[PDB]
Amino acid sequence: GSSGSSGDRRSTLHLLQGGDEKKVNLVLGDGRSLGLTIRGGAEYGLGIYITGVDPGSEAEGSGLKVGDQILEVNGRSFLNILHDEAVRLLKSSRHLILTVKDVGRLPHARTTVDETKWIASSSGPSSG
Repeated sequence: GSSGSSGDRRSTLHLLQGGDEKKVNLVLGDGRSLGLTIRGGAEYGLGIYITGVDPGSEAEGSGLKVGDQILEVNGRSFLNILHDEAVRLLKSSRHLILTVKDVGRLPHARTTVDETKWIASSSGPSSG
């Protein structure tokens, strides 16, 4: 492309699309953090979501917002992780690879993809 495009020539560069998963890799230094107000935990029995974003954090720049659901971090299952452990574990490791999913894109659909539009099998007659 020219200014970083994809559908300018035909596709530009390759990319895999398998699921609505998103790996957010962040690199911290000395005294850094994500600044994300996560909620839920194993103690209560709720997943690891986000309901707060710091104005100028590492998670904000990457593209993290409220509503997102953190699946795993640093190769660790964040499905049954304690609340205090999830808040500390995130502000402890250097390379934080938050793998969240797109929770909130489409309002409600069912059939928004079909080039052939329902195929037809089992045929014979072709006169009239």
